[PDB]
Amino acid sequence: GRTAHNMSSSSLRKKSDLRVIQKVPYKGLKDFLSNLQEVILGTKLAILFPAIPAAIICTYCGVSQPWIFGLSLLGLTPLAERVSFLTEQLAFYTGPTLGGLLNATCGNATELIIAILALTNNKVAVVKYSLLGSILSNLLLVLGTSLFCGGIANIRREQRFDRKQADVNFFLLLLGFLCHLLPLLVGYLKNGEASAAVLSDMQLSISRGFSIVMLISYIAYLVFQLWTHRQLFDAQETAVISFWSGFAWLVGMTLVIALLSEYVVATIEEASDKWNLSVSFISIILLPIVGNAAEHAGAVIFAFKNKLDISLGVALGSATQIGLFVVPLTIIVAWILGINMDLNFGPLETGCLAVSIIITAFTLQDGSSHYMKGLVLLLCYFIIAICFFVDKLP
Amino acid sequence: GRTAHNMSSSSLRKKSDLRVIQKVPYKGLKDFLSNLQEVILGTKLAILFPAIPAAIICTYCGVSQPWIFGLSLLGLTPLAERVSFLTEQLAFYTGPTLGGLLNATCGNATELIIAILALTNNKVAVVKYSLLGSILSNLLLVLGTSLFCGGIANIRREQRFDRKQADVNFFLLLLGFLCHLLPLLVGYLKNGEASAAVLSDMQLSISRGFSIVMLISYIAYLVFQLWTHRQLFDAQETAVISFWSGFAWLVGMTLVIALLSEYVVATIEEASDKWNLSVSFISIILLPIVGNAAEHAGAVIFAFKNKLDISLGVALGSATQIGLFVVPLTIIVAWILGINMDLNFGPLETGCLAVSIIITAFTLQDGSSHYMKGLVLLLCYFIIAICFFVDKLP
Amino acid sequence: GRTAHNMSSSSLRKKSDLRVIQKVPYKGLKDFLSNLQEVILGTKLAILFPAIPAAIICTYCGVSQPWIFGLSLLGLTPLAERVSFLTEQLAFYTGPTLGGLLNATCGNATELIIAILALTNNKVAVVKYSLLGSILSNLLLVLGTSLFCGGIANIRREQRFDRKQADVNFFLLLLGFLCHLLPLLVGYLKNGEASAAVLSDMQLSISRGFSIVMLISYIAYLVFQLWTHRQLFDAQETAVISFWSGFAWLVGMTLVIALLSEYVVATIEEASDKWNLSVSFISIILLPIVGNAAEHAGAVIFAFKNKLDISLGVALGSATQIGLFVVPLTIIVAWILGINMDLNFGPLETGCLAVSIIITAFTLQDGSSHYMKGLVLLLCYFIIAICFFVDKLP
Repeated sequence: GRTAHNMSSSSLRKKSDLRVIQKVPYKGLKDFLSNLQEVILGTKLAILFPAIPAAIICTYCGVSQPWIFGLSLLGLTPLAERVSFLTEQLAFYTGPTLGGLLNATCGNATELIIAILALTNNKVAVVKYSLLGSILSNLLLVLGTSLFCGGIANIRREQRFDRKQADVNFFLLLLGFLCHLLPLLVGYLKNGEASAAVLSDMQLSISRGFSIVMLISYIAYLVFQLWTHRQLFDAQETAVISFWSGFAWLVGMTLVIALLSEYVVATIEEASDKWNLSVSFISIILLPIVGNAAEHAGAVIFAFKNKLDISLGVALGSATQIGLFVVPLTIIVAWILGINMDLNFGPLETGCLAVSIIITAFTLQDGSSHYMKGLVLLLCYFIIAICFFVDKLP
Repeated sequence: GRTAHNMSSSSLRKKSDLRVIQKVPYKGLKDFLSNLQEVILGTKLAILFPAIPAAIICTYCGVSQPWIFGLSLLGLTPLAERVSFLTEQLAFYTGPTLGGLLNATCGNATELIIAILALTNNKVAVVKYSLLGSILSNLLLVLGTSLFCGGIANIRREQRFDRKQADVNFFLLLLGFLCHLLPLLVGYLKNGEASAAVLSDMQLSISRGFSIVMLISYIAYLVFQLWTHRQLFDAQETAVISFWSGFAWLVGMTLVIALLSEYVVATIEEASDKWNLSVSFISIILLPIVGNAAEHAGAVIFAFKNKLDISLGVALGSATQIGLFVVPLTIIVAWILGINMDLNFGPLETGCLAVSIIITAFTLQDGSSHYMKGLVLLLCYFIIAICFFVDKLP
Repeated sequence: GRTAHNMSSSSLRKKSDLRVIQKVPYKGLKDFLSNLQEVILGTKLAILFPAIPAAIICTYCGVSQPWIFGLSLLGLTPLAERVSFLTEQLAFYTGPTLGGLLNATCGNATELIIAILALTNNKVAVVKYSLLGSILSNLLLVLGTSLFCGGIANIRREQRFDRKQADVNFFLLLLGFLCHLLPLLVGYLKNGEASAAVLSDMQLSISRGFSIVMLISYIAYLVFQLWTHRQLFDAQETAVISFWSGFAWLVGMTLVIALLSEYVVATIEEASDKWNLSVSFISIILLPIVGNAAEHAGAVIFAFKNKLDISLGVALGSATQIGLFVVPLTIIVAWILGINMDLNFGPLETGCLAVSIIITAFTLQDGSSHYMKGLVLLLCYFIIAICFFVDKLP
């Protein structure tokens, strides 16, 4: 049996069989050209790989920073797909339990490296928008496109899913919303004869005590999902690359993601001036699209097959990891380094997170779906996108 | 098959058969006295028709403005019933699909003409209270009286409804609540070093971009309700007036509604002083009672018959039209004329709209009902009515 | 048939049969030593009864106030259990209907006497925290420990409850939340050119008009629960003490609770300084633990027996009585005496009450349970406890 993310990781794989240059005339370079054809050429997004050496040469030549920022997003779009592919090529050699533990802590690898490299460069605002923008993308854009495109193709058939597997995710997202609401309400307590230095050290001290509780709720979620109630999770039912070759490519792709994520962070303020876009719009709308490349194109294919237990397991499972594992890990790392970071996102950002959890919880509680459920979730994503397009706050 | 509003439009009809003055001694004036008896005398609210010529004569004689405002509400109470009756006397000559399109854009005719005539006379506050007061009336007063009066008469029987027909309405009302919450939160961003002229042009510019998205969500709702999923809407199953006579009375009643709606708008500030009532209380409590005259007395009769699919189709269907067709149409008309109008209702008004959608969504999600569900919705309407009675804000 | 609280009141009873000192050698003092062994020694919390005469002697000797406050909480912990035991020893002599009326108005006896004795001593803040802390304790701590400890012991069996008996409680808690939200939003209307004396008399005047509506919704709840829909409430199925002996002990225990509740109120400000704890933390966390002694240890035992209709009837039934009978009764008593008290708890307290009702309503709407539902409700209680531990607001 496979997990819900093993099924959806091989959705953009293209079978590449040259068998003319490599197979027949060669005798010695047979294994080296087989690993290279499988990993590099073996995808549907292989036209974006020349954007990786283009951004490195433009860095060491002196091209202006809006050109580097444009090419370093097209480079990370196939790299986030290969890392989310080579991990499931290790799950055949490790098993569905241990493979589900490497997938639960390294599923969102691009959203994790950006949120740390922007944290160490004192850009705490860019950390907060990109982590919020990855929760709203999975709840509204990835989930809305699945129920709308899979609801027009299957308009004459019957569409059902299991409620009990997806209700655990909305319980944890409401525990995470409480950890964002309460630092926001402390900052509106200025009537209590306390200065600005008193209210700011209270927001920082409760946000660091909340992050320990949020990590305990995610460790217990993994025991639920992998061992105690596995029976409703492996209801979905071979590796090509050898193990020690697949371990070497995974270290190689991670250093190139961590290299191109430095170009995104260092060239985001000047790319905002020359494009006349706010820094809040680029970080919350455009930048989470790079990470959700194979999850977004893997939950839609399993909606045309009317398997809506896989579309919900990818969309809701990746938003619980951002909200309760990647957000409270950033607070603990800032606790060690000594950087003032709390769970206060803002009044306009908390109100968008509140409605997005409530409208998703009412949509998915009868166990059936049609195309009108998936359109309301799309149009709520454009309302959020118009609001941060206009909000050019200097 | 009929719609849910065809069944509930003929609920206040009284059969008037004189057959002494008209039928026997006359020979020539037979058709003219038959249309006049059917339309004018053929209702249960025919004692309120002398209030229409009384308000016109008191206008041209010089009677003080609190007398004109009292009589111009009693005049519009049978006129809103005749327009909501003569349209369904055109649905027998047009069909259930085309007749459902004329009913979906002209169902709330009194709330539409008041909201435009008050807009062109620079009374933007009276527009915002009367459109909010028509959503809260349908969700709490019309829906609460149905489930309470139909839950005492049927206390020994079993009361059920179809959830899937009514869940589409609560998805759109949560999309509409997001378009009211976000202009409210921009006005609390005064910490971002922006003046009052900067925050006010941001509220106006996002409210005009939201209104295009709100109209697209209602056009797709009509395709859902009339053509794709008609099968759950015509589950409910002859015209008297000729077609070209019924078209002539519909133009005549609309001009008299548009005449008496001018008297309501022009005499609402002095009627507030002489009665010692706030302008917010008259517009949000008393004034939506005039429009919901046949919907309120048509959803209760079909609760004594234990047909709760018709009580929900009238109450929830008329609150989606106000919230997503009549509210965003007023923003587009003010965009053309050049009147500064946004979707900001206020902090006390948005908090009442938020709880009224949540408590109605939890009440109607098991598919059954009893009298205790309908009493909580009534007592939440009196809590809102006490709050705006005391709030006399100069 | 018994109620849901008759079953859970005798959960801490210990059978005490000496039969050596009393029974054999004595002939005259047989009935007096039988009532004394049944009431005093007949419990599992009988080691805390020496804390009652210790707090009285330390009062009349001159011991410092942090010592009296510590002993007067250990005294009230078995006294709240005996009063919640001797009332059900009167229900066998009165019946399940009249006995359910004495239990519905005297179930929370310790939270009622503290909220009045602190009201008459001008400590209105201590009244508002202890009444909020008894709603949050029953929804999160009592209900979360039941579903977690009864979900590990019954992990191989099937856990179900009846939704329709518990959905009435969440309808009334949302009617009560609206009565707390609207006085909070009037205090943020400072832009309307009104002074501080105008906004404060508007909060007081609507809070006294809301309390009449909240009491009418609870009287109708008792008619629902006891007479009209009793059939779903007595689905659960002998007294030892004579009636006129049990009436005499009930008057005696009430005067000692009302005596030790004076020591808690008079020694709470100096016990806050010498312990370096805020007055908000003691009143909202530590002090409601004293009242929920037999309800908390009576809903867990019936979760090991897989009878989750009794665990929900005790937890949710005691939070509706606090929120809609004990909170609006305190406003009416302050209306008579002339003490300025409204339903404004505060911005940080209203946001905790809002999320606690929503996360409890989504958890209990499929009719089944497991251990992961009960852990999220526990960890939401610690997030609230960390927030008021740090909030030391002078």
